[PDB]
Amino acid sequence: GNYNYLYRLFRKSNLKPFERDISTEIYQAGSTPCNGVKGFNCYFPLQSYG
Amino acid sequence: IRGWIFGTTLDSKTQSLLIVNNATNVVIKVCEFQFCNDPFLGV
Ligand SMILES: *[C@@H]1O[C@H](CO)[C@@H](O)[C@H](O)[C@H]1NC(C)=O
Ligand SMILES: *[C@@H]1O[C@H](CO)[C@@H](O)[C@H](O)[C@H]1NC(C)=O
Repeated sequence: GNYNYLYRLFRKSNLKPFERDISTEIYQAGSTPCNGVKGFNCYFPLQSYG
Repeated sequence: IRGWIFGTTLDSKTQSLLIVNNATNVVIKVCEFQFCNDPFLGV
C-alpha cells in the first residue's frame, strides 16, 4: 500500500466552489465534547487510499 | 493604515490571508498563520 495519498471523509459542512479547506483538526460527530482527542464519534477527518 | 488580515479563525488551525503595503511594494500571502495577539507594525 501507498498511504501517502489522502482524502477528507468528514466535514461539518459541504465546500462551496473551489473552497480549499486543508485543516487536519479532529472532528466531532457526537453530542459529547471530543476535546481534540481521537475516539468513536471523535474522528480524524482524513482517510488514506493505501 | 498599512495592511489587512482575513480568514475564518485567525489562529493557524485553518488558513488565513495577509495583505501588506511594504512602503513602495504590496505583498499578499495565504498561510497557516499564527498572528500576535495585538497586530500592528513597529516603525
Ligand atoms: C467557511 O468557514 C466557516 C468557519 O466557521 C464555516 O462556518 C462555513 O460553513 C464555511 N463555508 C463553507 C461553504 O463550508
Ligand atoms: C520591502 O520594501 C523594501 C523597500 O526598500 C524593499 O527593499 C524590500 O525588498 C521589500 N520586501 C518585500 C518582501 O516586499
